[PDB]
Amino acid sequence: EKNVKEITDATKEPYNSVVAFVGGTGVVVGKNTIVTNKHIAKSNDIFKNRVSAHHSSKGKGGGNYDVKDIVEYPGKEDLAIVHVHETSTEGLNFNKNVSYTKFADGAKVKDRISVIGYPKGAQTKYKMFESTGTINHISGTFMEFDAYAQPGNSGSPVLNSKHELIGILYAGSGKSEKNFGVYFTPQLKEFIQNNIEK
Repeated sequence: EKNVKEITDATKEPYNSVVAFVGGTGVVVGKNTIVTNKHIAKSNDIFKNRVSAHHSSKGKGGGNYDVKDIVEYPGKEDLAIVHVHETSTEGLNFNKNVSYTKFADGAKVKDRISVIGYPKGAQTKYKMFESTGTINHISGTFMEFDAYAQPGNSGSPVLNSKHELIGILYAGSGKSEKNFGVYFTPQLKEFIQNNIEK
């Protein structure tokens, strides 16, 4: 499917749970806590760059926050928890500027979904886009779906028709409307929830 539209004002739910990292996307799931791919969290710990809360071309900025630490999922699944320092260098409070996305507790093949993130962010001044499609396959912690996705979408939340979080994108395929995600099973949900700051 190729139905991709810019979210010009991402201060509204659920767009204000989406965050931009230099080369990808993450989603806020609880107090000071973001989910994204492993390499996005990791390569960010080399330059120690900030994460921007819901950057969009027209929306009031949500702040740019420093990373406190990362917790990688132990398994091979491409999932990492990123904790941020609650107060930005500009005195903005992360929790006042984002929302926490709720879990879907799974999905089904043929479900209609949205992938929201920053495709080609370094070429667009980090415009947020939502891309719609359908879940084509679910197995274990793997899912495939056909929403158009590009470089910049790794870590993007995949949402259901009620704006709840099913998983996150981790990869495309070939030369992309056949894209792969981490599908959140109870085990991955429990991993995430156990690692939200109290």
